[PDB]
Formats: sequence, C-alpha cells, structure tokens
Amino acid sequence: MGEWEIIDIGPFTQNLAKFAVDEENKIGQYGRLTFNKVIRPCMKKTIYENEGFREIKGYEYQLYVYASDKLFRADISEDYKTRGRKLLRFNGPVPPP
Repeated sequence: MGEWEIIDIGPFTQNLAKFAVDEENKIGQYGRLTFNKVIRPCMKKTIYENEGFREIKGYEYQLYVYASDKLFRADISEDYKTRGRKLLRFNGPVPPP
C-alpha cells in the first residue's frame, strides 16, 4: 500500500501463527517450542525493491510470537504475483521490551 498497517484478526493472525508452527514442524528447520503465546497486537507492511531488482516483492506480516521465554521475531513475506506465504518466521531472536 505504502507504509505499515494493522494486521487482520480472526482467521488470519491465528492462521499465520499456525502456519509458523505447522510449516516449521513439517520442515524441521529450528524446532518450534510449545504453544506459549504472542504479545499482540501485530502489524503488516509492503516490502519495497530494496536492492530487490523488482518493484514491490509483496506484502509482509511482522509478528512477535513468544516462545520458550523470548519474543522470537517471526515474519512472513507474500508474493505480489498472487498471495503466497514465504516462511520468514523464527528470526532474531528479539529480547523483551
């Protein structure tokens, strides 16, 4: 759209949260913890062409799922072409505020 904006609640924020756990388990990349919680609320944005060689890669959803005892920074990027979900969860980690 232009800048950051609010994240959709209901079958969307939860869907993303589940996607994280599900897909992470399906691959086995780092190893998800155990249904802890999320800070809430969370926020979305549109990634720009940041040396990306393409005008608008898509949307991004930035969320801070609490796990173990850290706000693991967990993001997802979408594909502007359609509406894919590229696993960008489980990064940082981020310490608590």
